[PDB]
Amino acid sequence: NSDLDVNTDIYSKVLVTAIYLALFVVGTVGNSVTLFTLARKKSLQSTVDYYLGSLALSDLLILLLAMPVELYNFIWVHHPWAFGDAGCRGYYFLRDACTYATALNVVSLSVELYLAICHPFKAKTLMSRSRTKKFISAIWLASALLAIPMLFTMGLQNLSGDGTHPGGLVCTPIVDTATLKVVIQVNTFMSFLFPMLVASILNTVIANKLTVMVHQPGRVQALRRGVLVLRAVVIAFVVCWLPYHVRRLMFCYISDEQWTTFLFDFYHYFYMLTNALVYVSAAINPILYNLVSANFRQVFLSTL
Amino acid sequence: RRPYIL
Repeated sequence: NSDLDVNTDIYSKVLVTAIYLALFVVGTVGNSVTLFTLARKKSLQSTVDYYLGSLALSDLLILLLAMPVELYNFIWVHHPWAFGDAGCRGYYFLRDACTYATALNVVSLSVELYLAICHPFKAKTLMSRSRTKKFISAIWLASALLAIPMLFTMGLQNLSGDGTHPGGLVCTPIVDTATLKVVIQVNTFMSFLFPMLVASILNTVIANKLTVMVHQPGRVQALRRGVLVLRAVVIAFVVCWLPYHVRRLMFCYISDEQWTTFLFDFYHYFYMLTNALVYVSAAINPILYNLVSANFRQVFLSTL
Repeated sequence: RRPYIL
């Protein structure tokens, strides 16, 4: 069956694979070393160490689980799917879950930073470490809950001619067009638009209030660092995840009569692009930490 | 045809 074949040249495949492996080593090393750094730490920074830690985790997972599977079955061999039903559902579930976790962690970091720069005297009277860990757990669980629909949206289908050819066994939405549009819309709003709009607003307010504070010790230095970092994280998240959601909307909103061979090949090269950006997002955070902070850089190099 | 990979 040559109907499930994706027409992308070997050049793009090798290139994307190379970029993928680079982001793999840089990302995994960066995030793992980040975790180990936050482990041997020793006070709101100690809380943002949890958040950061969480983020690292949310990256590592995607780098250690999502990347190999996606490389193989989504870049190198589009059919048949080789990880079964549980792999099919679990993949997308993990994807969405980690996305939600990352976004919520970003917004939470925005709020915590705001409280850090506006009411530091009320902030030192701190939400305890235990309550912070509880909040991280709450974020993760909420992310899983919001990722639930992927367990029922995706599955295995035999898209071969007779529907009996083992090579036609692919991982795909096992749901009609309209409902798919619905869950994709929900994910686009809740994992991207809404929390990043909130985070961007909060970061603008953070910038302004930082300016006001400057106009009013090492607390100012660390605060400014946190501001620039968080800004960079929000911007990077938006930029990296923007084309991704556009593609998934493109997947279900284009009618059958409009789908040409051009739009097909383009869809898959665009898949390469958007997902490459996704892994860029998966590898960006530890790089930013090393640039802005001399300390974290020294400890990062202490491990390595 | 239509893509099957989301």
